[PDB]
Amino acid sequence: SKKQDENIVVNKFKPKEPYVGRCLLNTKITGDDAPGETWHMVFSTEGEVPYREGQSIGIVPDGIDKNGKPHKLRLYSIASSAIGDFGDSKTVSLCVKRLVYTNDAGEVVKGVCSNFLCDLKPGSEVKITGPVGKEMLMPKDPNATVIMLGTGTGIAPFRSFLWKMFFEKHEDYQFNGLAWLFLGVPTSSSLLYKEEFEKMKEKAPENFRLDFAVSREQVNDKGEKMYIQTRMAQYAEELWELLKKDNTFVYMCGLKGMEKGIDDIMVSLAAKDGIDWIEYKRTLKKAEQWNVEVYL
Amino acid sequence: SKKQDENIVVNKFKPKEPYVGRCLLNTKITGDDAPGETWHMVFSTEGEVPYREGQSIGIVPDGIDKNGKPHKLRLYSIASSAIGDFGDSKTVSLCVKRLVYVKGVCSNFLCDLKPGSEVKITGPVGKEMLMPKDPNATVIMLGTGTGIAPFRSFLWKMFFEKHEDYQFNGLAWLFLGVPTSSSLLYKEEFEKMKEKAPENFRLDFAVSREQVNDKGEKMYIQTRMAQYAEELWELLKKDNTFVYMCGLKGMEKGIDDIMVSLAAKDGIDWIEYKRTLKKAEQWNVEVYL
Amino acid sequence: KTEQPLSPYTAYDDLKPPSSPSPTKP
Ligand SMILES: Cc1cc2nc3c(=O)[nH]c(=O)nc-3n(C[C@H](O)[C@H](O)[C@H](O)COP(=O)(O)OP(=O)(O)OC[C@H]3O[C@@H](n4cnc5c(N)ncnc54)[C@H](O)[C@@H]3O)c2cc1C
Ligand SMILES: Cc1cc2nc3c(=O)[nH]c(=O)nc-3n(C[C@H](O)[C@H](O)[C@H](O)COP(=O)(O)OP(=O)(O)OC[C@H]3O[C@@H](n4cnc5c(N)ncnc54)[C@H](O)[C@@H]3O)c2cc1C
Repeated sequence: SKKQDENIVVNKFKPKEPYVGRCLLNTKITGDDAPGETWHMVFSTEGEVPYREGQSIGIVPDGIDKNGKPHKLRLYSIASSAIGDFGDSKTVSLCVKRLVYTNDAGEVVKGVCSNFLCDLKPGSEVKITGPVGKEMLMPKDPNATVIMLGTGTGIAPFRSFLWKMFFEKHEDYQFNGLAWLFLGVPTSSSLLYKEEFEKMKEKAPENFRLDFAVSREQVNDKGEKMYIQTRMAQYAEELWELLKKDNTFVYMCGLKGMEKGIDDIMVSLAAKDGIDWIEYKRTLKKAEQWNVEVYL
Repeated sequence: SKKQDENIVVNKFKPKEPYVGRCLLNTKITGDDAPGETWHMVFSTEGEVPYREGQSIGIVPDGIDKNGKPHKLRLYSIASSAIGDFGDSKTVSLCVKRLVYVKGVCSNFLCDLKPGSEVKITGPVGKEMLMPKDPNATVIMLGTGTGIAPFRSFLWKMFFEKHEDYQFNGLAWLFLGVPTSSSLLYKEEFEKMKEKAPENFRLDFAVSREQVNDKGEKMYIQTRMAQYAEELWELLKKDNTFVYMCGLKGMEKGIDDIMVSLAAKDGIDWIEYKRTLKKAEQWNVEVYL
Repeated sequence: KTEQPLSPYTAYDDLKPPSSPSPTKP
């Protein structure tokens, strides 16, 4: 197999009978001036949730909805590697964006689960379900080229991937390929886990490439906003050549819509090489080389 | 003082109003085959407990004494460096051996702690086991069992961390005495340090039930030290050599015995020489139980 | 099989946590 799916597990816990964990730590990781708030939280699992890199867990926020029923679960990409941020395999971490926005009528909408999570305090209980998913599992090839394209909280599965690849010691996995992370955020105050990625860059300079795309601050030579695709375009030649290799796996995670901008740049890249990107993407997708997990 | 006591903090929290931390992790570090159990645990401190290498913290175990009052605090050498295992200055770690002699109250309470549970912390406590200020000093550490704790704290700052104001470039020599190989606390960390700083760190283990000297005698800590008699004595004659001893009360005896032999060669009386070292802050002892 | 770990962070290359579980803000 091309992905690390050895004895994968899903749905050990269901919303009917969730696993009840406890918040150990909860930290706001964005600057006070960022457009929105993003928090990194660590939950105890007693090692009962058998998740792996790339999977998500469901969270059933406390309370009840308008029709007196428990809230439906919301999915969150796991931000920690399989062994957790403590390295003891007894925790799971999430990277949560507090959903708050004002509509056209001037009404403020506060997302139920995201605010519940960002409001959690050490010691409080949290209902967990899962693990969930297999679409974003890591490549099995330890020498593969792994291109990670994320926006906002989309960084989560990539933080999971990268901790295993560059910080952990495993008997059956020693990464020696090329990992390239592109992370798009609106402001520098919205950068997530930069300190961690910089450490990885210093530990493995030849196996890890790191590029941030701060859209409301940075611009390319022509003065265009630096969206993730805009940064990618600055490495058009390098990226296109990598995309033609069978050992190159691309992953995309984040807010739905980021997909359109990336297609635009890819359509141009392929075209210059006389290739139809739409068709090429289908090929990559079937070959398990184009993995997408975007959400509204 | 010759030790790192600048802006030192002691007794910020008292048993009357302890700091309430939370257990982040608790793992048994002794092998299943070891005769006893020793656990490494980490508590969150929100950075409210400004301790430093060599200090201890008190723990008021949950429960009541025979009169229904709170338990008296028990002291534990901090096993983590000042910035903690996670380098954010927001955690503290302990190395605790489960005591049975009846079940020891605090040691068993601590080893039973589960992630998420609260723990009452007092301190920081102590100034006796602080590190030398001289970054090029020779630091000899002699420990038995959990006595390894303050030395783990020392060594993490010396070899696992980068500090603009502190770059250790002297000689750190650790001697650790334990009963079995399955009781060699933090073995992997020390071996990593030796691989990282081969010229600044020396490491010697003394496993009493598995090793013996050329004379067939059990390899206690003093038995291993005796194999470096000449080297150690030469180091003990230098003004930049600081010795630290920590562990179970009684480990001092065997060490003095081999020392008398050392000093004897130079027409020196060990007991009095050790006293001059102690008063010069070069012989620091913290033994318990 | 490999011997049981006698240290708490043997899961990491450097034998210590690689970063804080309370990430630093930008
Ligand atoms: C695979 C996956 C991974 C995810 N990972 C993360 C992550 O790592 N970090 C993170 O912060 N978030 C993540 N999310 C988003 C998360 O699941 C929640 O959708 C988000 O936090 C908003 O939740 P809420 O409960 O706070 O908002 P809500 O109270 O549910 O309100 C969300 C709004 O969505 C709008 N609406 C439109 N479409 C839908 C729909 N399909 N279902 C319900 N309402 C809809 C409504 O206007 C509603 O007010 C992920 C989603 C998926 C599917
Ligand atoms: C500065 C300092 C640092 C310390 N550091 C550590 C450390 O890093 N790790 C660690 O595990 N411990 C350490 N200790 C020991 C710790 O303080 C406790 O004494 C130990 O854990 C026993 O506690 P307990 O509450 O479980 O036992 P208790 O319930 O208090 O019972 C132990 C008491 O029994 C009495 N005594 C009677 N019979 C016996 C017997 N058969 N054996 C022994 N004592 C007997 C003694 O008064 C002893 O204090 C340290 C002590 C000091 C003073």
